[PDB]
Amino acid sequence: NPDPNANPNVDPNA
Amino acid sequence: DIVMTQSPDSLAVSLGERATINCKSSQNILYSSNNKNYLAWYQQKPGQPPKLLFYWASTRESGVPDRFSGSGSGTDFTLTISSLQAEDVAVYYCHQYYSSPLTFGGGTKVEIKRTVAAPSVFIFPPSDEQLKSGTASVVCLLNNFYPREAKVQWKVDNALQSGNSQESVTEQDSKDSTYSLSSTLTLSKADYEKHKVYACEVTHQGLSSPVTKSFNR
Amino acid sequence: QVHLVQSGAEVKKPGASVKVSCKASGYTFTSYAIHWVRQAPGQRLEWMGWIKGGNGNTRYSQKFQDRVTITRDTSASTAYMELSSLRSEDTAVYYCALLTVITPDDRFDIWGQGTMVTVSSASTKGPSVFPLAPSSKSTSGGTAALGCLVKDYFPEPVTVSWNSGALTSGVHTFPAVLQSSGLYSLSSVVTVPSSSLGTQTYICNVNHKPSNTKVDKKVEP
Repeated sequence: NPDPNANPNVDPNA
Repeated sequence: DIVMTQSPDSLAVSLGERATINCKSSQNILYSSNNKNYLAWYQQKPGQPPKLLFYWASTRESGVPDRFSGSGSGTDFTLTISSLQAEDVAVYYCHQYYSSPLTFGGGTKVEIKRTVAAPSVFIFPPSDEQLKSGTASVVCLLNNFYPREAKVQWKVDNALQSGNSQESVTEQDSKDSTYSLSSTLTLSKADYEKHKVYACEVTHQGLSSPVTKSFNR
Repeated sequence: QVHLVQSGAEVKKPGASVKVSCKASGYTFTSYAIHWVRQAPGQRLEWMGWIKGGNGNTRYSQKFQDRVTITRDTSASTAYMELSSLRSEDTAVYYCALLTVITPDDRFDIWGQGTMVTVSSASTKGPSVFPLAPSSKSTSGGTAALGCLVKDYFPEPVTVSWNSGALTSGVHTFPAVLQSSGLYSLSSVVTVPSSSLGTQTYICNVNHKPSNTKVDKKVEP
């Protein structure tokens, strides 16, 4: 649901 | 787009009391897969960029005092300052990084209530440099007072002035929670030289009668 | 330390373009994305876009993609934001920021200091700077008030420091006011010990980048 490309600085697999 | 709405827009609490700031998102930003809320809290003081205080709704940044805590879930979130300190006066913003575009709330301004403090009043004549340059401005300074409301009147030869002054008040001081105010009477040099007595009269809650500071040109 | 430093204040006419730089240091430039955020007067923070320091891929707000271009130069560790076809409503503070870096190994959030951009068809004008000298009318109880009047400039911002930033206790630099002329004026004042007026030197450092004005005014009794 979260867009992992909203902010690449946020671990997209946290 | 996800809209971030904050409540209240403004609040004032006494020093050491609790302050509660709410943020609502128009969409769910909790991810059931990891059970994380994709929200941050920021603190912005004047002339500064916002300072992040919380990641993931509730994870404090390193060095944030323990009186701050972030809570909530899904669409409803809360920033709580359990014992408001003078240095906490600021605008607080929530932020979602769940979807694009990144968006921020409208901000909640947090102010301090403190005891009444009367202004210290000072007056400055036009500088010789300004007079040589062809104008004359008189400055009345009201320093370190609380509450913010204060009334300044200019009198020239005991005549009440209107339409020729400008004033502004500072943000709330981050140490003593006071305000200061500067008022300028803007005159032509010709008009300044036409009169003798220049006075600024100050009304404020901490004064039992107005205080006048003046000088003779 | 992770640090972002932005270029100085700007003034442009409508229809022109502006390009703000963001110089990064204290981390591996190619590892993270730099975001650009607008803060318009009385308005909320608005995200503008991001660029990855490594491959240079970008993403823009569909409010701004029409007029914003973000680029980076890894050899200079610098990101840039160019906004074209400027409108007076683009007047705002522009920030670059390493927004919410959350990794297994690193977690931080760092902003540049902001860049004021004013878009206006009115004429730029540099300030006059006058002393507000300490006297018996500003001196009492052991403390003396003194300051600087920064009169008739356009646009914002003027910055004022005292003694090159070594004097900050007791400094009040007031918000600018508007004259009937449409020019701004502001005051900066400081309270100091009256006992040391003879040994200390007080200098207000006045900066108005739009007019290339840099003034240091000694203020004395």
